[PDB]
Amino acid sequence: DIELTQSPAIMAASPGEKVTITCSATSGVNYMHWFQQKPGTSPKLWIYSTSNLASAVPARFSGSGSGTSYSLTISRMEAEDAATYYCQQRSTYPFTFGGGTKLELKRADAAPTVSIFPPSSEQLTSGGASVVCFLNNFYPKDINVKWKIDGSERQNGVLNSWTDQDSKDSTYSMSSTLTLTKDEYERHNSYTCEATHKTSTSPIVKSFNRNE
Amino acid sequence: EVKLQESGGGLVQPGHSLRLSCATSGFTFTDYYMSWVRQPPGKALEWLGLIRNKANGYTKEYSASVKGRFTISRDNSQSILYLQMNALRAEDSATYYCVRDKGSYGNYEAWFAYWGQGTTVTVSSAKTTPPSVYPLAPGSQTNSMVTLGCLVKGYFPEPVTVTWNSGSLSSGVHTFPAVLQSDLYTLSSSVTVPSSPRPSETVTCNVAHPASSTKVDKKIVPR
Ligand SMILES: Cc1ncc(COP(=O)(O)O)c(CN[C@@H](C)C(=O)O)c1O
Repeated sequence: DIELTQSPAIMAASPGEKVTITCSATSGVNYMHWFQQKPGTSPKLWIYSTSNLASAVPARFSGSGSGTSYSLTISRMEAEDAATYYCQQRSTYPFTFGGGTKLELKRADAAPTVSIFPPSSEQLTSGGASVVCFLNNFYPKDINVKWKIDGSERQNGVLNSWTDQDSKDSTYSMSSTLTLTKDEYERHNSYTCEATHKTSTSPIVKSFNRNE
Repeated sequence: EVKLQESGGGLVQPGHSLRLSCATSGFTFTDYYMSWVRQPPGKALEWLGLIRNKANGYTKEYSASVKGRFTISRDNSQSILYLQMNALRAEDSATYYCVRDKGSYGNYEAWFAYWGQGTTVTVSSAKTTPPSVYPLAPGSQTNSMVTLGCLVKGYFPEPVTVTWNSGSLSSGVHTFPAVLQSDLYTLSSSVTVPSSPRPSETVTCNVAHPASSTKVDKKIVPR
């Protein structure tokens, strides 16, 4: 079991900023190998045989190290380079994979695009009722949501769901869902989705007015 | 085009048996080793083991973590790779990748370069239920970029297919990762098209549940 540690676990760099990473092992290996993983995809070979760049890998990319300590460097950050990187060894069976580093890119802040939608007919006609609310395309990730109904926010039955940095815009989105009984929702009228970001001193919100 | 295709993935009762498949093409199977790797939702990659080539007796290596429980093999008749899974635990729930390992030559520039898309495996007795799909329609047309959504609630297990206008709407699509709640998953699908496409061109949200075999299109109604 040559167990491999990569550090750091996470990191957000700015374009042109320097980057070094390590699959660091409990025992000597002959070669360090590295992969890059980008959301929804299978890994791609990145550096092989410790230092030989893989197919379609930029020369700003290099790999190195020795025995128990190996490295992956990004000379100067580039937006395309963002992904999860996994080091490791095929020295001693069993082959083992590094703990990973999740490299995100630093870009221009962007106010999240908040949207709110009332319970459709069908669901409501299905006997249900729940109010969705996307918080599209923002940066950085760190953002808190807080529903509100008739003045009181909403803790219970609130399940949120982020994504990781989009490939096409380098931003983040969140999706809080407020679910409630068909019968319940009719006991309130104004449901408001509240967004907390560094792009806004105030909690940007959205909201509708229940009607029949 | 070197192609690798894993099937077999689905839900599996705990302690039960699951056989993972993986079709191959564009290379000479028997000449190439083939590992097996897996990744659990939101985590790190885990090497499960390979199987050598013809000139190396098709000898199987494994991971101690999975030794005695998993056997790797391959039908050399029609170049496929397998993975036998026994006494499966929730912690084997993941998505499994067949990868072309080293070969009878020196293209080690290759070796571990070609992966498949991976197949997802969910270890649980837990019951299978298709989803209910509903259109997230706004209220009070404004905003040059009007955003509509798809609420995919009440299905099991993962995954589900969601794309817009029979895949025509790839741009500005926002499908979220499911949330597990009460042994149940839910996600949404947001798209930001202009007024020109909608609600004029008509926008559809085609949802699918491979498991419960649930394919449905929600006509995003203007309201
Ligand atoms: C992909 C790969 N396959 C197989 C092996 C070994 O095969 P046998 O046990 O069947 O000979 C290695 C050793 N990797 C060396 C080159 C290293 O990782 O330094 C390897 O990287």
